[PDB]
Amino acid sequence: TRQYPLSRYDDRNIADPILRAELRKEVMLMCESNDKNLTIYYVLPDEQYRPDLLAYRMWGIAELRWVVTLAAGLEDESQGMTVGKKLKLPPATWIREMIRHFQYDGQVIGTLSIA
Amino acid sequence: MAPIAYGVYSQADGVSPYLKVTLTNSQYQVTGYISQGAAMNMAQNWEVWEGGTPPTFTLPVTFIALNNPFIEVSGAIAALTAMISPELKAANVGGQIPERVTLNIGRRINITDVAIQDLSFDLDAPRDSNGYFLKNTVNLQLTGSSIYNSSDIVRAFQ
Amino acid sequence: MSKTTPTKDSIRAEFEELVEKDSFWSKFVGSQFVSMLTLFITQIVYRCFQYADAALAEGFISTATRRSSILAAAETNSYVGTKPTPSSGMIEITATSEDAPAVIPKNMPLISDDQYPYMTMDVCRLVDGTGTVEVAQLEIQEVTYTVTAAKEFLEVVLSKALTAVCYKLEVFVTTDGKTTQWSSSTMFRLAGSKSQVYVEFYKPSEQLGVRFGDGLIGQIPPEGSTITLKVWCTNGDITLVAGQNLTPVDSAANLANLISVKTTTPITAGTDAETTEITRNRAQYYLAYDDQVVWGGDYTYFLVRNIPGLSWVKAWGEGQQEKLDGAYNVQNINKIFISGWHPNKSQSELEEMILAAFKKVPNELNKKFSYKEVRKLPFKITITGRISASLTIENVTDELKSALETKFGRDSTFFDPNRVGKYILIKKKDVWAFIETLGYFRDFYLEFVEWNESNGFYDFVYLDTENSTFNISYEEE
Amino acid sequence: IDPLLTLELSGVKTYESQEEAWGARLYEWLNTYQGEVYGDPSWGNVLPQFKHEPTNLSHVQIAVEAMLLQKLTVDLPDIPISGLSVAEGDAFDKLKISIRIRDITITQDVVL
Amino acid sequence: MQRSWFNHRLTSAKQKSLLYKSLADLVQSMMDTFVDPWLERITNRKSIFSMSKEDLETRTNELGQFFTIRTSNSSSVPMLLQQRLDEIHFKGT
Amino acid sequence: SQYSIQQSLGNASGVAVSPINADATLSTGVALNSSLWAGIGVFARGKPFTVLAVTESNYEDVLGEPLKPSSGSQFEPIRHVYEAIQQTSGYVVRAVPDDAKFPIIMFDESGEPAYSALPYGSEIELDSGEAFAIYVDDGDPCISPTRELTIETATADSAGNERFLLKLTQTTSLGVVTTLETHTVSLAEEAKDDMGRLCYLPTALEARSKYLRAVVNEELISTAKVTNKKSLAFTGGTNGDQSKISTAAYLRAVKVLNNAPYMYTAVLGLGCYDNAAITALGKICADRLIDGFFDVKPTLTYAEALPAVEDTGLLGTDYVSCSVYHYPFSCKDKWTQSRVVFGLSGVAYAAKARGVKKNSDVGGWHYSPAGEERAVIARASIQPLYPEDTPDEEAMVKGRLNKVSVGTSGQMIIDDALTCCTQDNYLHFQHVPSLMNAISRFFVQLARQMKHSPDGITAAGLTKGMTKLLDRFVASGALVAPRDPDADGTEPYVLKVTQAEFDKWEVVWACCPTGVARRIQGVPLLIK
Repeated sequence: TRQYPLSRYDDRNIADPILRAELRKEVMLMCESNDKNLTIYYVLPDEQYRPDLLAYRMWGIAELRWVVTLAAGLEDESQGMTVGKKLKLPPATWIREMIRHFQYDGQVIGTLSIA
Repeated sequence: MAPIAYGVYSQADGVSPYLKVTLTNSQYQVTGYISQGAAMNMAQNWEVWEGGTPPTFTLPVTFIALNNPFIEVSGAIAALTAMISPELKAANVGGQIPERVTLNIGRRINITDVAIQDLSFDLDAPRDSNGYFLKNTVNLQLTGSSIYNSSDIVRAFQ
Repeated sequence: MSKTTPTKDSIRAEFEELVEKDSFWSKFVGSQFVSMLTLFITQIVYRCFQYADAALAEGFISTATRRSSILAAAETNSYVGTKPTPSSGMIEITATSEDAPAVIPKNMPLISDDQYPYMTMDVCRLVDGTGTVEVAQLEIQEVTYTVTAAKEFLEVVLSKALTAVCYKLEVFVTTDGKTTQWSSSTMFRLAGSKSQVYVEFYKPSEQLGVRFGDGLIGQIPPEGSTITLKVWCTNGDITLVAGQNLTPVDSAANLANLISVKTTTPITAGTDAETTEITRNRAQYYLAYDDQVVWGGDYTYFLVRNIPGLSWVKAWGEGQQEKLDGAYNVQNINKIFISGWHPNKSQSELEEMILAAFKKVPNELNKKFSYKEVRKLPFKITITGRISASLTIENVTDELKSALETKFGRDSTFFDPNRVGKYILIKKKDVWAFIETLGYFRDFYLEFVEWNESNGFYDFVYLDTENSTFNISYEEE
Repeated sequence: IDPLLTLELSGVKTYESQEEAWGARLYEWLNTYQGEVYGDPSWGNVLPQFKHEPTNLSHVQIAVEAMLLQKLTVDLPDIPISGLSVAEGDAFDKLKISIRIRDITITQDVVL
Repeated sequence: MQRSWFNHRLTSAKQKSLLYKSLADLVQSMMDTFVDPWLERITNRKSIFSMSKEDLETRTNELGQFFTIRTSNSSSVPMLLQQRLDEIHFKGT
Repeated sequence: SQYSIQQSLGNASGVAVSPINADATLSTGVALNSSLWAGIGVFARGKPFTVLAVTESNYEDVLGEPLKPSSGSQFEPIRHVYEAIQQTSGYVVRAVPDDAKFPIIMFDESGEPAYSALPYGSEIELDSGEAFAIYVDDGDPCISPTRELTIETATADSAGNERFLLKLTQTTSLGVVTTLETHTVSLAEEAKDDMGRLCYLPTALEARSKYLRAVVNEELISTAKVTNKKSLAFTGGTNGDQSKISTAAYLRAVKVLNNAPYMYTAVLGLGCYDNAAITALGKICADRLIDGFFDVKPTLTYAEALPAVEDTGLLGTDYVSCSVYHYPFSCKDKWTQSRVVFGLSGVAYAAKARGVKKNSDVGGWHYSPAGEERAVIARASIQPLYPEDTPDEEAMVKGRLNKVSVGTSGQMIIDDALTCCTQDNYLHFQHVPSLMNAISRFFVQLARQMKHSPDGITAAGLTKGMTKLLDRFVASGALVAPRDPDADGTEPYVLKVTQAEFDKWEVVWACCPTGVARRIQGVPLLIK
């Protein structure tokens, strides 16, 4: 039959490490920005091994695991992150839209003035 | 453990647990009495048999404010209207639903997914000194989440 | 060409219309009478037809799917598929009482918790009550046959279970108290009575058996003589984990309480029966391993593949010697000179191994083969120039010498890189290209000293790495 | 030789012995708690919810059993539920949950 | 570089199981032996002083061997390159 | 926390799960209390010469695992119990030959241990030495698994009496150690726990302990002390040989089963081929007014199996309530997938029980053990022993055996509904004699209920009881109208009661039962 395995969630859908790099750059900018459209929640003790566990409970998807990993700056899940750290999550559809734009026409990125 | 419950939820009523109707969801529970007038219907469509229809339920329940009206009548009706009322603007557009509740009957017949499609009752019953209702008879109309198969239905009873 | 026959509903239809000929029985059509008789005749013709079709289909080599069919194909191809082999290994044996004999012989069974018979193959010597013997899951099933008739290639077949689990077979032809051993031998050669044994055979009833031949192909046992068939059987792959105790029985049933058998050395890595298609493919392609050698290049290739470590091997026939010499030779008539190099072997050793392989492979006619001396032809290289100061002259010299001996030295693998029986001459361009690829040069110039050119037949040209001149300096100010 | 077991190792290769196979699958479902499995931490038994409630609060017990059964069903639609039974023991310290898919009647001793 | 790292998303009985520790520690050994040294070298590359030797002479010979000093003081190689790179602003003297 | 899982339970509270091992068993169920069966068998574990009320909860546990069919002729009982317990419980009796011995460990005054083994039934005595001893009684030779004990001190009693805790466990070959009990006991005769639990050693052993029994010197108990001993294993235990069982053991089992005051509605052969045992079981069935499910040796062809019934000697009017079967086939093992042969007795009893108890008020025994309503077996990979040989129906029915065949759906079906009654009278059917047995049993029950009562009301009570019994019978449909209305009309019952003296009420009762057309015939005819 006609079947192909894929999933339209991976931020790493972009094969360029450098492009993935600036992607995580601006998502970090926004996350450690104090924008109100971000979530307001601290750390859980068991998040040391499983940072995406909170992502699963509040969203049901593990796609936010790299988001929280870059938010916490963890070297490894073997080490833990301090409980109570300020953690911020934006609406997922917003990330979906930005990545959609970036992988169809993520050309100007910064600012478009006029055609 | 379980979230907040309303109606004759505790055993302090001293009534047979079997005769109690129970509805439960992730955050609300309502317990009442199996009142007369209950009915159910399942059917299908044809013209050559075309297909079937989901289960239907018509459950009238009577509630009595024996000791604590606030938890037994007011809170009960509030939870009921919360459940029937579709919450589709709870600042969570990524998943808003009208919500469905699970029904337990006779403590042994369980309907995992049923939709409270209709509710009605009367508010003319006498009240207390504060003013909370003493009695009500709330009739409910319920629908199955799908046209359940025989293998789905017959093997769900105790 | 091709064969066709009309379908069932068709044949029923024309059958009923032709039986409708006689008016007195024509109108029975439409009744369950005619339909039942019709379905009966159609089912019987269906059986005969498509079973003849299945027979002709199975008549082909690649169409065989049944185990019996594919084993019959293998027997016809004179090959036997890889039967399952039980795992073998070590087991500890302890004595529980003084009555336990310190010697436990081979040829005794051991009963597992599943009564899997564990044959012993050695003599267990209890040292202070502790002994060991080689143990593997095997059983010996013994049957016998009596010579019914003196028919050439008389058939003696076995049962389905025996055919299924016949890991090994032993045939003992016993006459009036005199027993000889006969084995299964294929690939018949040499005139006269080659041997006095049986031959293999298979029957599509999923049965294996033997054929008693006559004349110079074996001999028939006399009528009334017995043929004992001892079949070594097993269950296929066998898993034996350390930490279990056995239950010896029969002659050792009374020894079971006196002798404890303890699993200490794990026993696994047995074999099973592989897939039908792959067995068929293996049978139909195993004929490549047949020693079919038909040219001197084939000889050289086979010698290379049979003797590891050969630097190179190459033969040169009468025409090759003729073109080497440039003139007619009265001696170079059907004579082939074979040369080669092996770093670990001398010319005499090479000739000895060549001759031994010649005896081992009896495939020649009207051609003589001799061994040709291999003449070493070393040559030196003088490189002159300067390198960067970042490099060390001594280390560069060492590395270059190592690489040159590896690639184009006296013990290099460049002569026969592919191990196909070839010798490739070492060229000045090749050596200089090798050193350029090595790339330890900055500004250098190369000269070749005592370039002993090799004909490429038997002369051993190689770079004199040890005596090479390395005027390496530093690209200074 | 050493045989094997079914607890997270193997009952049978696939569903040949249907009902015991489903019972096995449910067994490795129920032998796991939240936060002890990747991908779906909610997967498995939900003892962390229904641990140690008062044994006599029949409303909460029926609520928790209903929710657990519905979520395990929506989790594994292949195996629907036929019979769930809750039976107290000789002492107040023992409860038994008996689940049968019409024949299996496999029971586990729980404590509240 | 991980101790009992498979001790967190695993039920305790299967943690104390016989073969699960076998698989866990074999794969921990395998990652230790064939993924981590890349992590160590990249972490060394992060710091000018931490860089492993191979990285040091790699950065050395990327430009060319004529721009360096053939010294055996490998510990000094990082600082020597540090001065060689920060001197570019004052290297007319 | 919820993340931790333990193996044994002491003071800490947690949820445990099964360990990772190589083998495991299960047995769960609830008692029937409806209709029971009894029979002698040889199994694993369990006390020899002992009755055991076996249910779905203990069938695999206290009877041990099934044995290898090629390991002697002891596989018939295990197959029978396996096939029967899945639907019905029983009162199975087990005994072993004298060759079996159970082990024992003795603790002297200092508490030093000594291992010994004694034949089952032998009583151990304590001399001047040998302060006390503990012997295992479950029947396991302590070889698979092994029994270990760990003993140390513990907190004292409210009276301050020194107490010690000991825990028993079973350890498998692979090393899994599953505890069975952990109890704190004291040497003090009046040792009472704060719960009021007695901590006296022998009383504790007999009451709470279930696998080990202890003998203690009553004169050295005061001077006895305790020691710290860990994982003490019993040695010398042996199950003995079970292939050959003495007729003396057979008759001992017979008489203890006779003396056993436990209800059982039927008796099962369990594959025994001892002729004397079969006859004893037949006479037990006869004088207890029950049904029997005997079987003949499957290994014999039809020609000699037909005389085998009177060769055994169970033909006669005494053995009228029993049935004898034959299974000339070989099926596939459920575990070892081998050619295994065992009788149809357990499944036949199960079919009869389920059929009779389909009815809820009193049950119907008028059901025929033929047809696929009950006679559906289809175990696995059936293989006829003698495919060419076929049974002879008329000689079979004359011999009063039971023959089998295959139905359309491939199930194995018993195509007979007759008992072992030599005479062709109506007793030679199967359901009808069971009908009389059931009605007689009910009459006995009611008569005993009304027994020992002052006169003048006894007649009225018995009449009312019989009338209501008749009502239940006509509801059940067993009581049907007479075949011939010329003599008794359509009224199918009669009852009288008379008196002889101060005692001896003579009651007489006759009834019309029904039938299920054992005589089988048919003839369609033509019209042209």
